[PDB]
Amino acid sequence: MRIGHGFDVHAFGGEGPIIIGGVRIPYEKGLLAHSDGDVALHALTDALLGAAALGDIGKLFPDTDPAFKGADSRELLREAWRRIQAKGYTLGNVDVTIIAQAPKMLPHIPQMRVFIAEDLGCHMDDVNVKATTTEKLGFTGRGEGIACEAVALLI
Amino acid sequence: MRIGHGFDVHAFGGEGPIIIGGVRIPYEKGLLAHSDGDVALHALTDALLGAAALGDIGKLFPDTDPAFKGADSRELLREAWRRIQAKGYTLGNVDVTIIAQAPKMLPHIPQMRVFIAEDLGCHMDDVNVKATTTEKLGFTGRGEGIACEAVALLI
Amino acid sequence: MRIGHGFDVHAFGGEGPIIIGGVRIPYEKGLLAHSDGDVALHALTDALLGAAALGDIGKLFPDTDPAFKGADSRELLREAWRRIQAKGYTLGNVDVTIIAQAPKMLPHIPQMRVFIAEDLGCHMDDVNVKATTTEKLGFTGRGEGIACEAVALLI
Ligand SMILES: [Zn+2]
Ligand SMILES: [Zn+2]
Ligand SMILES: [Zn+2]
Repeated sequence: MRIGHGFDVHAFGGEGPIIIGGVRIPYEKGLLAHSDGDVALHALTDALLGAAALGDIGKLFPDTDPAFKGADSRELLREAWRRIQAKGYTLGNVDVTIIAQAPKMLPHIPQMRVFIAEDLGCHMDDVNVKATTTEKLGFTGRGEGIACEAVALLI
Repeated sequence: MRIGHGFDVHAFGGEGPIIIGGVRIPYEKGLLAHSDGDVALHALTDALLGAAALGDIGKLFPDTDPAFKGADSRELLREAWRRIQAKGYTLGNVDVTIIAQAPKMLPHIPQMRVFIAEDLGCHMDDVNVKATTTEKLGFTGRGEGIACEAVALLI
Repeated sequence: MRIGHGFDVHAFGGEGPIIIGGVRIPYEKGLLAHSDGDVALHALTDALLGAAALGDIGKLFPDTDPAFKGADSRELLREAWRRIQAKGYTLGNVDVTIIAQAPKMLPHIPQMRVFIAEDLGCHMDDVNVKATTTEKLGFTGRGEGIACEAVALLI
């Protein structure tokens, strides 16, 4: 069994909605990024790559490479997962923590769990996503961006 | 074995002391929250709920529900744990990281470990709590609030 | 199997280079600290101590103790590891996440993995280090300091 950890942040910018955990969540502003800026999945991705000792998403899919511009993060999640399984690993379970003052993630978590579980080909019970606020404190507290953390256990 | 991760932040406000890890720590200002605002235990709670795939504390005990106003977080910790065990899980071990510029957590960690170990009905050796500063950097660095992180492994 | 988590931050100050993961990385400014201020290794250290239920680096090697002034963090990593093994633990694997806007950590990760793997006496495949930016957001985003997170699994 191997443990992995990921972390990611993206600044707000442009018009909404945002894409978090694969779900299109309506919001005033959107998120600035080379890909779709899905903070939730980038963190999950790194956590998986991390546990598999495959590095990180920024080594696998560079900002530099314009092929990744506008990239659907689920697409990136599946590839990393493809490569992870190839190295011989299987999913133990994953946990994700979105840190944002707004929008409300809560109602969207189930659909997120559906997308992720599909993408990893695991049962939803092996996928958990949760959310928290920094109580107005911080760049997140000030609504300047959204951060996310994730842990994974591969077998 | 399942892995979980939690994270929480609370802003300073009012008069002290604060309650971190169940311990009443003397401080100038206190912590703003719907419950007792015990950052340490909320993070631990989510980490456990997370590993058990039971969501998060904000789904289990809403800000909205006035029954939780002033709630003793150990009380919330025990319930989540009750439900977690009901799902068939047992404690592997937990690790908590308090991130605060002040007050000094260090002297209080043992008592915190005593409360948590009791609450989870595990041996203290399965419970670890530590502390760190952001070296004046950040909302925590500026003494605007206290954040905490936690990881848990259920069996 | 036990899980551990660590976290650390250090402010920029003085002239560079910085020392992250044991590697001397060239940078304009350096990092302020009592030891060499190697954020990466302090976080890794706490993660290991954490999983072993041995507390944290600030309890083991105090700021107060002037013997630790200028301390090479690898030296601290090895001791904590010494004590950790003495308690009967062996390395499962570790994952580290450096959070910095600059300098570029990426090219240095391999050497970091070499130092850490040596220090823990494990194969490099059991050691993973990755890096991320807060996209200009935060004290890290503003280039005020560098933070790092880490998870470890002991057996
Ligand atoms: Zn990202
Ligand atoms: Zn809280
Ligand atoms: Zn440090």
